[PDB]
Amino acid sequence: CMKWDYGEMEDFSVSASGLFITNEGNFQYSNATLSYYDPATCEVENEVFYRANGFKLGDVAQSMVIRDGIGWIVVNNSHVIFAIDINTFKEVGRITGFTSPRYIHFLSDEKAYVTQIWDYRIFIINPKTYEITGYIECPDMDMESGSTEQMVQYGKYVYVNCWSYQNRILKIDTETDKVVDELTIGIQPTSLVMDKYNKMWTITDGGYEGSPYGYEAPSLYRIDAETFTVEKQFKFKLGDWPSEVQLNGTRDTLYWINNDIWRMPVEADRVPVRPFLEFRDTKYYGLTVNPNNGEVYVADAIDYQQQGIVYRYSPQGKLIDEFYVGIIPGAFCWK
Amino acid sequence: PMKDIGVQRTRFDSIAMKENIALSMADVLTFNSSVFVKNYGRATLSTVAFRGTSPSHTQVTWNGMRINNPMLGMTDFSTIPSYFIDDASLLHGTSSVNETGGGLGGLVRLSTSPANHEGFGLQYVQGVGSFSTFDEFLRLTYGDKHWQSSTRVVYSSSPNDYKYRNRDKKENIYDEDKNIIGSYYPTERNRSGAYKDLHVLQEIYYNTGEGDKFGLNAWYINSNRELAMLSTDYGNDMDFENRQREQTFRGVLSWDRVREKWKVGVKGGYIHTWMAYDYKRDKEMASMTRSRSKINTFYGSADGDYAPSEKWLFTAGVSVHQHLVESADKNIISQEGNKAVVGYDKGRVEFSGSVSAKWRPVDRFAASLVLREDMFGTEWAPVIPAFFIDGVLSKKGNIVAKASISRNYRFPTLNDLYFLPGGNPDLKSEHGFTYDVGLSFSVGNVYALSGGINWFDSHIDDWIIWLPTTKGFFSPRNLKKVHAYGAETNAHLDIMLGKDWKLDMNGTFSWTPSINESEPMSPADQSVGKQLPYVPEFSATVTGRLSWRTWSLLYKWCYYSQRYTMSSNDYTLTGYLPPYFMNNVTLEKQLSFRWADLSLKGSINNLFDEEYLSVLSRPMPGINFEIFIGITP
Repeated sequence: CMKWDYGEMEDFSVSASGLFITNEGNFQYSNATLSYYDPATCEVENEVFYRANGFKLGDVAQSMVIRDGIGWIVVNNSHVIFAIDINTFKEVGRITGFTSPRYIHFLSDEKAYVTQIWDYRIFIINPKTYEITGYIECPDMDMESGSTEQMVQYGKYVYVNCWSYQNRILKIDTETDKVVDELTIGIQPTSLVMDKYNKMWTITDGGYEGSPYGYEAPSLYRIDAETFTVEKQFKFKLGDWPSEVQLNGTRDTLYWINNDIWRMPVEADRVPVRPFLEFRDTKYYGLTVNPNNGEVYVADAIDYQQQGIVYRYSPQGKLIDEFYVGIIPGAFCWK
Repeated sequence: PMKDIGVQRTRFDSIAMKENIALSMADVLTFNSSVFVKNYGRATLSTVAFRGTSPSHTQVTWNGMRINNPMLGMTDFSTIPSYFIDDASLLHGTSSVNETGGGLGGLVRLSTSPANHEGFGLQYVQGVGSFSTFDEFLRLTYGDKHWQSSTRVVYSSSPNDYKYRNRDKKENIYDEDKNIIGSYYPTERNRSGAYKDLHVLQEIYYNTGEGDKFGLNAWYINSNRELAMLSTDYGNDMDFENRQREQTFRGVLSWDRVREKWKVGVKGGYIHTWMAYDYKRDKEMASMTRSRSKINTFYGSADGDYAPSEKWLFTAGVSVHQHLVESADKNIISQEGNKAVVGYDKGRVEFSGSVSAKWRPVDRFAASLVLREDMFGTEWAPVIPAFFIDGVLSKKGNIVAKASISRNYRFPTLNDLYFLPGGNPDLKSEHGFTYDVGLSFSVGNVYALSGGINWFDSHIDDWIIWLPTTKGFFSPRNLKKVHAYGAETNAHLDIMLGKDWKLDMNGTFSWTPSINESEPMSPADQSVGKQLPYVPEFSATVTGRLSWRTWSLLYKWCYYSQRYTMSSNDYTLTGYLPPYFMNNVTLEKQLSFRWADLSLKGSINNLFDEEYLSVLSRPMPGINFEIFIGITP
């Protein structure tokens, strides 16, 4: 007198501008979900992947990028990346075989990179054929502590930050698919972005206390893309746990979460004394900026055990809306 | 009827713990008691949780030893076979203290005893079935008027590729240029679920004419279990590799001098666990996460009960464990090009000393006070007291009421503090204020029946709970303050409705809420006054059986209410766990020979072929069977 449930195959055509929210869920709980928020109606729909496909998304969705009307969702602990239609949410394809996929960066319609953690290789795939095509061997990296995270492209080169137990940025030549250069910076850079001045901002987390690798004050770095040299370093206070640095549509104001939500012009010579949003007893975990109107969405995971909520604030800091999403939102994707 | 003054403990029947050879040990608790057991597979991570209580407050005792390895304060119950236990009580709540402290939920009190069989009684049981599952057990015993010995050994192996219609993940039918055509729920096999387990226990015992008993038992286990790919794991089983080895030993020596009023005993033991975890992939293999962590522990214990006549009884006891850990989780390349490790290595003493006074003025009224002092590491825990009362309401039907109040403390574990990838070594001890009250009932030899109920209520102060950070790893924090009351009921009857028509029955039912009562964490905290996740509101379990001469049959059933996979307890399509109704049944026929006793039995699990879920994302097998053949003296 008990059963399992399958089905609930819903179908719906959704708006043009929207915001996707990936929900990590709990490790080995396969409760990761995808949410979709409509800024024009202030209505959010949760678990859209399961409702549209009839089966669970997987276990640890990490991030999402959209290329040509198709959204690629990386599911870290499911060894797969799902390609879905950005309008119906129905699965259009998938690529399995990944060690622990992190982020995906497209080079062309037939070539894309997928960074990984717990691997010294960056998986190369062919989005058009939905299969794994190659590997990028990272120097001075083993499987036990290998780590590649975000990627940004600069001409024929691609820069990638090495986060977990690493302290470098790699320079990859996309014409040969091999690592051709590296740069050592603070310990564990968490993210990598490119601004309108061909500058690269990255923020390190300073490791952790008692680490055999290192423990330091995390920092924000400005590195010239052309010369691949560090030009600016803004150190914060030891003990801080900032998030990955992110930029807005015009790429001239960088935002991040430290203990508050900060914002800074990329040309400034010091970190501002005033924050964008004063702390308000909310567990800031995720952050993003609307590339078209500048509205800032802050994702608070709450206790990491129940559905999280996202606050939508205007560029001036006016509360515009708030809505419950999934469990532990940590990444966003604008449509 | 003393030392159980106001004490609530569940005693297990002789054949309740020797029903089937493998049967784990969680499968005995989960069908003759009414506590919660987080469990998915056979060779699974079966954890026991008491009334609204975390498993971290359910600590166990084997022959007086603490088996919960202090690297993480609990005991895995799939690592204990049903046939490797002779005596097993289960002290509930506030009654756990007068044997050892630190048990906020309560204690499982285990001990092996000499079977007291004279001669050579080799006993072999062999069992097959289900998904290529094979189990073997053998016991060689030696009996003597003064010496005694017994050697037991269990080996069980299975691939666990059970067929499941996977309603959790779909598979596609493609065409030219990888345009998706079809999608179906596959009928897959449990990937990387195999297991190979071996146990061996050697015990000897000494007895002289006057009351001087000696005893010694050593226990080796070698476990090699494959971590099942979770249901949404889109990875090849032959590509990936997820292995858990655990080689551990537990040994105990005992000396007991008992005479009339005064009974005294001392014990000394040692455990040593070595846990190896491996997670690898193919490029010709290579390790993704490869770790080895070993802890060894020395024991010292002394208990004594001086009971001057009746109406006064006094117990005293001491248990000191010195632990010695060696953790090592990853090998990293340090900045200097060298090779370094992230594991820590620590160790601390764990002393608990207790004194109790049982006083019964008359047969009706009786009370008792137990008082414990605990000291783990370098810190003296504040006195952990408890007080029991029992009373004979009416001699007709023995209706007896008991009640007891206490204040327990639990120290954080060595992973709770010194975990180097994690952190926060300044954690506060968990505080629990608890108090119970209940009643019991019995009526009698050509017929018999008994039962009782109780009442649970506990406030837990700042208690440990691990939280993710923005850095990708967990750290603990004493944030929540839970409020877990409840109630438990039991009833066992047996009326011989004929010359030989024995009908043995018992059943239990528990209402166990564990509502959160902490600081609302965020302005959107929906879990402020909701029950904690994975804590079933209602639980129940009935086991009944009957005998017709050499033929016997028992049926077991249990129900757990909806297990909330979310702290807020709201409904969610992706994370819904339905109520859990497991039904299983076993039957045996034996037939005695000259100097031997042959038996054949068959057991089923998951009758009705219900396709269900007990832990989120972890599949469960269909209907399964095992058939056993046994020779006994």
